[PDB]
Parts: sequence; C-alpha cells; structure tokens
Amino acid sequence: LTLDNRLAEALPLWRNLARTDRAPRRNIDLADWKADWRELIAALDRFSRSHGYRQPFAAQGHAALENAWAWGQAAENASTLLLKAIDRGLAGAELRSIYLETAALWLDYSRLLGAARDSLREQGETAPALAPRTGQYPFALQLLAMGVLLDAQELIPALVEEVLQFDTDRLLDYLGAAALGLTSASEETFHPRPFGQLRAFFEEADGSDAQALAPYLQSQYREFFQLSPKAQKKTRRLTGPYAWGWWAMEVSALGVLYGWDDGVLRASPHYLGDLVDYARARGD
Amino acid sequence: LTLDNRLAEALPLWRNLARTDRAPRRNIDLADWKADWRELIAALDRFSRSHGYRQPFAAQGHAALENAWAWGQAAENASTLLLKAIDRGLAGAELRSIYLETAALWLDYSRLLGAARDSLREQGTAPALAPRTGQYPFALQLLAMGVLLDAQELIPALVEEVLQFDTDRLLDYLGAAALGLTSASEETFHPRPFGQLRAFFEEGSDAQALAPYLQSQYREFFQLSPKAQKKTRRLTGPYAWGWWAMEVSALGVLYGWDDGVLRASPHYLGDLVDYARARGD
Amino acid sequence: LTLDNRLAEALPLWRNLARTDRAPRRNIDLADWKADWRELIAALDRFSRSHGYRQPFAAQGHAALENAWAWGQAAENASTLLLKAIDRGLAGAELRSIYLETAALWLDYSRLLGAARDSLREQGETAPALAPRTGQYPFALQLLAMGVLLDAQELIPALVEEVLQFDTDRLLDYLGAAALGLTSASEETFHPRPFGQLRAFFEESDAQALAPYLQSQYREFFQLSPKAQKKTRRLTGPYAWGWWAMEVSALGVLYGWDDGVLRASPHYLGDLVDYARARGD
Repeated sequence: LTLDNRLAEALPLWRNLARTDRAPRRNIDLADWKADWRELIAALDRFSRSHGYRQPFAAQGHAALENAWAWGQAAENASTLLLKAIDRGLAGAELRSIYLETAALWLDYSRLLGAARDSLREQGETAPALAPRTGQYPFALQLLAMGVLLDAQELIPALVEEVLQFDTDRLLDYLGAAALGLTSASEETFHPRPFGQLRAFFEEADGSDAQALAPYLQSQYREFFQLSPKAQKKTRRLTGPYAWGWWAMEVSALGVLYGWDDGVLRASPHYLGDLVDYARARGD
Repeated sequence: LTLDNRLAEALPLWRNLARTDRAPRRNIDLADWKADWRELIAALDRFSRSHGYRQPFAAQGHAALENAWAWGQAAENASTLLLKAIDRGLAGAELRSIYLETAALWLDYSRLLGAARDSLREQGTAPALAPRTGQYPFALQLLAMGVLLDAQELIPALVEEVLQFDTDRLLDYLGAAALGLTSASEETFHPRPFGQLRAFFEEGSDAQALAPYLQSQYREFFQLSPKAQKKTRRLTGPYAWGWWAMEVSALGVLYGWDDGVLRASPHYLGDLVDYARARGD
Repeated sequence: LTLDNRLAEALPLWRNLARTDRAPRRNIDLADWKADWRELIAALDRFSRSHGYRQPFAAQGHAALENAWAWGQAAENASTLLLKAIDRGLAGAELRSIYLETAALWLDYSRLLGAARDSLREQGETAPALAPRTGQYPFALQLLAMGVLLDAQELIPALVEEVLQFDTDRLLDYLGAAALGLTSASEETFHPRPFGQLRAFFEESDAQALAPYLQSQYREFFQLSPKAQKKTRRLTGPYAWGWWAMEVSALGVLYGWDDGVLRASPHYLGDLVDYARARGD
C-alpha cells in the first residue's frame, strides 16, 4: 500500500518548535505546555521507532489489525500535537507542517486498517477509521477545519473518502464542500450540543454576515468555558480535549470558506482570526 | 462483562492533585516527584486511549490474553500512582478516590484475564496476583489501603478474584472484618519482614508489640545504603508499598488501640488511621 | 534459551547516574539532557515491568515474534541511554556497566528473535537482529566501538555471531580484529558517507591518517545547520552514535599509537581511550 506520512523526518523539526518566540493564543501555563509537548513528541518518536511503524506490512490477519490500531493511536497523538501547537501560538506555516503529517497519519492508519480487514476477510469491527457519529467527531472536525484554516484543503477529499468513509453530517459537509465539490449537505447533526445551534446559520443565514455566528461563539464557547470544570462535565456539550479543545475551529473555518467580514467574531477568545488571515493570504 | 473502572473520568482530576497545598508525608524531592507523577498519569492516559481499553471485548483467544496483560500493567501503574500520592501528602479523601480506581483496575484486569482464558478454552494458570511471589506488595497495598481508606467493601471481591483466595496470615488479618473471617492462615509467604509480626499475632492486641517491628523492619532497614538494602532478604515493593508500614497502620484501624507508641515512626500512617476511624464513625 | 540481561537490577542504579559530579563531554543543555534521560529510563522501566519481559518464553509463534520486536526496541533504548551517558560525561567504569546491559539486551533480543523464528517454522523477515547494510549501522558501530573503548571486547564475538550474523563490512571487521582475528577483513563499505573516507587509512603506525577524517567528517559536518546536514546525505545515528567519532577513538585503542593530533577534536573520546588502555593494562 502507498503510505504518505514522513513522520521520522518531521520529528526533529517539531521537537525544535518548543523554542518559539511567539505568544500563546490563550492563557496557558508554559511549564505544563512544554512538558505536554515533550510527552507527545516522545510518544510519536517511540511509535516511529516501533517495528509496526517501520515494517507495517510484516503482519497478517489479526496481527495486522493490532498494528493498525497502534497507527490510529499515533494519528490521535499527532492531532493532539497540532492542538498543543495552536495553543502555543505557532504561526500558520509551522502549524501546516504539523497538519500535513497529522492528515497523512490518519490516512495511512485508515489504509492499514482497510488492508487488515481485507486480510481477515480473505482468511474467512466495521466502523470507519474515524467514526464521526461517536465521540471521535472532534478529530474529524479538526481534520476538516484545520485543512481549511491551514490552506491544505486538497487533502480533505481522501480524508473524507478513506478515513470517514463519507459518514459526514451537515457541519462536516459544509467544511468540506469546496474541497469535494459538494452541491448539497446532509440534514443530520451527529452531536446537537453544540452543533445544532448552527441550524439558524445553515438554513436562514445569508453568508453575508458573520453576525449569524456571534451568539454561537458567546453561548457555546465563552459561556461554556466560563462554567466550572465539574459543571462543564455535567452538560451534554461534546468536548474534544485531544483535538478541538478551546477553539471554535468550525466558526473560524467557515470564515475562510465564506469570505465575509469576520470583525464581530474576532472579539471572541475562541476564534482563530490569525489563521483566517493566514489561509486567505496563502490561498491569495 | 461489566467493567468497574472509570479511569478516563478520573485522569483530569488526578492531574489537579499535583497542585495540592499539602506537605509530603516524608522527605521527598518535589521536582522528581512531579516528574514521576506526570509519567504515571501519561502512561495511564495512553492506556485509556488504547483500543484494548476502549474496546476490551473486541479481541479473542491469544489476542484477548495479550490485552489482559496490558490491563494488568495499567493496574500496577495505578498502584504506583496511589503510592506516589501517599508520599506527596494527599489527604484521605483524595487517596480514597485514587484507591477506588486502583482496585477497580485490578478487578477489571482479573476479570479480563479470566475471560481470555475462557476464550482460549472455547477455541481448544497464575492468578492476577500471586502473593507467594514478589507480587505480594501489590496484594498488601490493595488490602491495607482498603482498610486505611475506609473502602473495605472492596476487599472480598479482591481476595476472591484477584488473589483467588491465596492469602497468608497477614493478608487474612487485614481482610478478617470484611470477609467475616473468624480464623487465619498459619503461613507467612515472606518471612522477611512479615515473620517479625509473630509476637503481635500470637499475643493478639497491644500496639507495643508492633513498636520493635517498625524499628527493625522499617527505620533500621531504610537507614542502610541502597546497595546494602538489596543484599538483605527483606521483601521490598517500590511499585506499591515503598516506605510505608501499611500493614501496621491498617492493624491500628482494625484493632482500635491507642497507637501513640507507633506514631513516632516516620513509616506509620497516623493521619490515615485517623481518617479511616473518623469515616467509619 | 538463557537470557543474560539484568535490566531490572540496573535501572535504580542508572537513574542515580543523573546525580553525577562529572562535567559533560560536549556542550549540552543539562535540563534537556535530564528530561531525555528520564524518558529513556521510564521506557526501560515500563519494558522491565511488561509481561513480555517478565515471562519471555510464554508466548509462542507470531506472539513470540511480536515479543522479540519489543526486546529489540528496548535494546535500542539501552543503546540511546549509553549515548546520553557518554554526552553527560559519565566516566569509563559507569559507561561500562551500562554497556554490559546494552550488549546483553541486544544478545537477548537476537536469541528471542531466533527462537520465535524457530517456533514459527516448527509450526509449519529473515534479516538479522541488526542489519548493518541498512540505517541500523550506527547501533553496530556503537556495539563494537564501545566494546573496545570500554575494555569489554569479550562481548564482541557473541555480538558479531548472534546480533550481526557475521554481516560486517571493513570498518566493523577492523573494530573486531583483536577479538576475532584479521584474516580476510571485508573489502566492502556499507555507508560511503562518512566511512568511505577511511579508505586511505585502511589501504595506505600514525594517527595523522585520521586527522582530516575528523575535521571533514565530524567537525565540518556538525558545524552545519540541521537543514544543511541533511543535504550532505551523510549517515547519522542520533540513537546510538551521535556526535562521537567512536570508530576513530576505538582504533586508537586497537592500534596503540600516539593519538595527540586527534585529541584536538571535540569529537574524539580520549578519556575513554585512556580508560580502556589503563584497564587493559
């Protein structure tokens, strides 16, 4: 099978990104952040030195499937690395350098997972590599929204086909629409809290006003993260501390896609205005 | 089938414990401690994110067996996390929350191990903890910390499922109240140090009978160089038991004696004796 | 099968080495070094507590092969721990005790690999444990060169036979020549950059023969940005070999010449040349 990741080459470059002079995008503890960074880099470095990474075609049947799961865990760790890099204030170009490998690892995972399931079938369970109907949704949100925000949308079609197996809902369809050439979107919302609150924007919204998303940012991000952690956990809002975290990635990516004057949204500590700017400038 | 741990829920809360206002229970290097803490949390988090934790029933035959061993290592990690929290000075309530998951992970491990062995038969021998071996300290932690954290409701299940009833005299005395035991094993699985409890057990009460034991088996052992400690026959358990006279401390809870003579020992957990007594009411 | 490593005994000693009074052998960041050291120690500790390490003969067939791979990664981790200890300035005696365990883990890895491959072919990849023709060469270089530099050449014949399965090139044959004899030393060079630049030395007594090699293949290479380094296509081995001209230093010990012109290099291990010489006698 063709594998696209170049993780071993990327790691020494990433390891060096902790040395940045950029300001974080939100209030973080820098000591904690650096230790978190080192842990994720060490996990991915360990994975890169494993037999299952270096010789992924040596196993067959259930052994192949167990190796695929190890790759899937690595893909999650690369998503968390990307998230930590966003928190830290790494600029668009640096984030894109991570995103290309995060996307590649997810795609490679799905291909090895497919190949294992084929091997098992030909020897005589079924969910996609990333099943957005489940709690995994934030990784799919990250893959599509960060694709848009980092001007890497050309990876979205294979991601949607191979990783998600086209099991996308309304928001994911909007995020990937330009990339895939979608003419219609799903009517479903897999996780109505918070994403059902986008219903007004999708159905009644002109796309000529970012104001349509300002109440969404206030209520689903600012007011949510203002609650105690204990209270947050009692609500039904989906959270994704491994890929999505603090960031209104969906609203920010919609700004790139719609091209509107997003000034009203930049007041939000959860909006990624600098990445909106990056994606627009890079696109041109 | 029913797994009792709630590890994914617990981890974020265990992170915040490193932020405590408490003083350590013994002399520790706080930078080294925080680093050991982060390491164990990271390991447990990686386990909570693994396919074998998230889909524990997906594997069969030898694959199920290998997954059970990963759960086994996570249960050991939770025991070490509990030890590190005791060293750090975390109060009874916080320790109890860690213990509940530690015990749950040991039970879940034993149940998955058993299920794996059944799968292996359905296609087409050692218990989760074998106290006769060097794994005794984990069994000592599970029983003694169950007593010291007023969580004795776990002890019967742990004895039956994790230990498969392979207990010696000390383990029997620790579990006596919970099991409705009216007698105890005559055996001692690790005479060094536990054989030195004989004078106490064969007279049963009086905290005084435990004072020499704390002196000779704890203070005078840990005063030796690390190199000299290793040349002695004394059992050690750096992953679950460490510095702490958990057995003596648990006996203070079970017997209810005035433990003043024992509290002078830096190895005695007097604050947890008080916690367990107060919580037992 | 018999296993030579004593990894569980060595670990507590190794974490102790961070407490050294020695100065580093090159400019390093001590905070970064300590975190790297803790990481390797943690990985080796986790491996030492794994079912695959504790019960290595339990798994059969493909499970035995997967277990062997885990031993292979532990061996690599022990090689990286050795390299970090060289950077840190740990003296010859301390490096020697790490090296013995490193070599033992590589040998144990190779034995388990062979046994798994035997289990499979009796149940109805062929590459050696370390294939020096590939990017694995730096681990082979470390094993033979540090064998010489730490006066532990008694390990060389086993390592060449079991770990390399005799797949050695000219430099490796030169490094093992005292231990194994120099009949036909290979004419091959597996990695022309940097090792083809030893051709003059091998074909044409005087340490000056290796002086340009150190400037050109070491001083001039490590002067470059990481980006410029990658463009040269020189083999590197950040997991075992790193900054160190281990080949040149070991040849110092083998040939016995006055290495004065070589100690001018920040990449030369003169204190270890001295150590192996003194210990050899």
